[PDB]
Amino acid sequence: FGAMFAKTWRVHAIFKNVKMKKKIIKDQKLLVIVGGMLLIDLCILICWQA
Amino acid sequence: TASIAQARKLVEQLKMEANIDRIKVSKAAADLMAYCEAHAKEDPLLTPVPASENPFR
Amino acid sequence: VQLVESGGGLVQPGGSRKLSCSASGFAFSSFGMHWVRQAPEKGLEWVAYISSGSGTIYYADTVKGRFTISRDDPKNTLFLQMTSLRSEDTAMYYCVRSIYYYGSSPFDFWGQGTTLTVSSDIVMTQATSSVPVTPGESVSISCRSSKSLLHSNGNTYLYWFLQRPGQSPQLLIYRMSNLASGVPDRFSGSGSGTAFTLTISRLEAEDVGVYYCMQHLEYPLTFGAGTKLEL
Amino acid sequence: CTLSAEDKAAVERSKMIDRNLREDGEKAAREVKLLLLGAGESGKNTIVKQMKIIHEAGYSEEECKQYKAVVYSNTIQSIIAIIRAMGRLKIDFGDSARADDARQLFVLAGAAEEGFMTAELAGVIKRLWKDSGVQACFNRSREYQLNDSAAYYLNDLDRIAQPNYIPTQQDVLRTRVKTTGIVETHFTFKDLHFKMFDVGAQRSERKKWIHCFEGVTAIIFCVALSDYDLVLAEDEEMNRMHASMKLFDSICNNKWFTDTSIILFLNKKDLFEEKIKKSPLTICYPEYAGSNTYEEAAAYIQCQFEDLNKRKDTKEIYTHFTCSTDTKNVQFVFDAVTDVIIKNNLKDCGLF
Amino acid sequence: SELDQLRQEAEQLKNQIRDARKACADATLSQITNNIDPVGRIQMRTRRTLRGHLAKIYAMHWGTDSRLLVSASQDGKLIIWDSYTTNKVHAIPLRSSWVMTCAYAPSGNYVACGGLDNICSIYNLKTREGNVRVSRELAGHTGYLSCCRFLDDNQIVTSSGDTTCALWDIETGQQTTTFTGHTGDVMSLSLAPDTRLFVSGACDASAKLWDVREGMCRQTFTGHESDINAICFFPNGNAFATGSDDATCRLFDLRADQELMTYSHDNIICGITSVSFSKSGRLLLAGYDDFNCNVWDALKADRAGVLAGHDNRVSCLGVTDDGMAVATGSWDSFLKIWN
Repeated sequence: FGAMFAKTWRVHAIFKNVKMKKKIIKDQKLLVIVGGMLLIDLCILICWQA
Repeated sequence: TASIAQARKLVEQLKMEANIDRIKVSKAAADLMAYCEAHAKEDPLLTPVPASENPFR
Repeated sequence: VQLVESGGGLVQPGGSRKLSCSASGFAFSSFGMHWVRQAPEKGLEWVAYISSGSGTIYYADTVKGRFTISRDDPKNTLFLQMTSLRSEDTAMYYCVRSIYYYGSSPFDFWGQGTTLTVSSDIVMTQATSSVPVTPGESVSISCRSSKSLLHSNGNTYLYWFLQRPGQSPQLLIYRMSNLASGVPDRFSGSGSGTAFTLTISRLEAEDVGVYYCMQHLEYPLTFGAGTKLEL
Repeated sequence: CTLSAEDKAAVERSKMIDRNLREDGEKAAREVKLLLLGAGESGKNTIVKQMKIIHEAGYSEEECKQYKAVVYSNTIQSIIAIIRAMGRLKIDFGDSARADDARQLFVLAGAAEEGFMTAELAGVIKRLWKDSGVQACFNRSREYQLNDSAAYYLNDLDRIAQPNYIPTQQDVLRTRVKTTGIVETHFTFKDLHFKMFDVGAQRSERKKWIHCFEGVTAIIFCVALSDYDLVLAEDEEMNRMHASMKLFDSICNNKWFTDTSIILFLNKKDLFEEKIKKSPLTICYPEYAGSNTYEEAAAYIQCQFEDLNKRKDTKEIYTHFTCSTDTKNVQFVFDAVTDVIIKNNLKDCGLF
Repeated sequence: SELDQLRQEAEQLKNQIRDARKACADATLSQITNNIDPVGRIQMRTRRTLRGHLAKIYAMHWGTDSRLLVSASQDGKLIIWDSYTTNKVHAIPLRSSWVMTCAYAPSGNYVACGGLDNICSIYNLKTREGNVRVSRELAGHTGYLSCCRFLDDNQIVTSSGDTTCALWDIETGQQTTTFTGHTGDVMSLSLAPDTRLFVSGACDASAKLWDVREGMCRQTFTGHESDINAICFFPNGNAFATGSDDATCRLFDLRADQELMTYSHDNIICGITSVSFSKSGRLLLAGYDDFNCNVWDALKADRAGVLAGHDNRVSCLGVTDDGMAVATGSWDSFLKIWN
């Protein structure tokens, strides 16, 4: 679900503002926030297991 | 006529260049080789240097 | 390039006051500022520093908690707000301009001085404090540090200043060998480690005054007492 | 942890410079860069004039602020120009007052700082202009390389001496009329900025200087459809249609611009349509083998230009048929380049 | 008849020059350097990457302290770099973003910037106010400025797309010498380690040796098949090398008055954008439009290495005064300091 939501969040950004046509960021920006969400659930789950 | 005046300037330039000192190319090559050898050790790009010497380490 | 500071006067112990400095003639917002205050019995003492940007501020430990420094670029005005003032705070306060980058001159322009009257690390040392000199003679003076002033980057951070009677200090020499703009080539210096010297080839009437040396290696900044090169 | 007190301050300076560059870059991004190429007297003005016909896109409010900045810059140039012009003469004149030299020093000191307009220095140019000696030396001074607009720098002292400026078009024309090199037109459309670079009389090598402009959003190319029956004046054996095609072929296939969009505007479509019924395209395209009907003549010419593209699978060519009485002519390019930019950024990410 | 007679004289003079040069070609370099030890495999690596430009880089120049660089890109700003700490010391806004060239004054007090506006702007960096301002606008050229180099304080030489070079007196703001005789637009300048002598190249497949004080061309060098893109001196000041759109770099010698060497390979079809020598003159560097820079053995014309890393066309190349490091730049908007 985080991959789905990032895939659609990119679309939100590009369409809303073209003031700047460029800086799409490609693939690299995305794997970052999905890893952020995996990191937060990983920390909550590891503190639970601890 | 401008074409004639311009042709005259060209001939005058050629007359100068046609009358200059020249040397054999074999000597010019020897002089360039000697320069490269004389300064061979002053060129860090051909002679590697240690990190303590390279300001960019 | 001019820096004038006004807003002094006499206060009672425990009170507060605000000093300001009006700048003109230079890119005010690109420069940092120091406050340095001079007590008649002590000489120059560093008070506070504000970065040319924001967010980086240092105070001398003797004023920390009582002094506040701020800058308002839209009005080319520097401020100093002081509270809980004590008799020890009585001094002539100068606004000092400084800019830092490779090859800069960190203490080039000094203001004229505002008097504050209150009713009622690395230590630099010097010898003699008063060498008699006659115009036309050479002069050699020196001072010492409690700490080595040589950084691993190859630079030494020792500055020499001259203050004449009735004038604010002016910079002569920074980083051992570099002269400030307008400084005659009569002045030079050298040294290593913790001991450094200043040389004058010929003592001219314009050279008579009190010489200071200070370090700018680490904070806080400090000054030597000053050597008076009078006849 | 290894830096000196000064080294750390130097790093803060560098970071603040990066901050200012980043802010500048964001501001920099909005304008669309358009490069205008093509044959002389080709109906290019119709494209430009139409953009200029409405005038909605006038000096912007923000642009007006820049103009206030432009006026300050030109006003400083004006006051130094007059005290400099009278101090570099081949023949000197006597001043009306010995005080004028002190005024010159004040102007030169203020101009050296080059900050903003000072009312006292604005007083100097007003007095120097009235002084008959300063005006009298003009006839000799003007022998040098002066700006043709230089008369405005001085003559406008009445208004540019006022601290609160009201900007006008002359305030930027002072430097625009120089017409040196490529000259761009700055305009806006629906809160987008544009700069269209008008290339004319370049000479030299047609394609050598330009390479530098790789990355331009689109190249604008114009052809006048109704002029298909005219022979090129420079070379009486060549029809103008073939000269435009040779330029298109040599520009659109330039290795410097491999996928750079091209927007082709075919002008005078109404005069064209009312002429092909009298003069078949065979006047300029003897190989033409169609009827005298718009859907065939207009499609043939469009096809002939499209067949000049050697990178059909990479560079998209846009075609629009224009006339002097329309509003789609200006809206087309507005939307077309916006779509090109979106197509480009989608290509960059690889989504497309 | 008068025009043809001058053509007849020109034809004989040109043949006499060619014959005089051919009579001096008593050996080829392939017969002379045959038994020199090779330079071997040279592997240069990036030590600094300088980031900040937002546009294609067009100009880059070393300062005389071997520490500072000035660069310019189409974003309309100059940056003064501290190469040791990747710090920005100055950022100078331009009134026109279309920049082609810049120069670092040998004294460090000024820099030059020029371009499509045909005006060379001289900036004062060593100011008291803290900002950087234009001291002079050297207007008077009728074409783009492809190159400018300082000779001394208040003395600069400029190229122009109007095919004429000029020597400017900056303090007075006037031209003192004009150098006419080029056929094509002037593409680049190079100064000898002697301010009285320099060479230039132009879009006419010919390089010319100019006398700064006399204003005369003393030698003309040919052999290129296409326009000259870059020129530089051999470190000894008695020779120079050029690059061109024909993807061949050529080495000329002033006193031999002829070409000595060519540098090419069957698998190179890419143009040359920049050339320089290393401090010893033994390594010849060249940047190409194929994104890479190569390393040539200046005495053998063998390949010694490749400097790969840029993702777009190489626009700038040069070596610091002490030969310690090489800086390059490209259309990808990064600068790299090698070794």
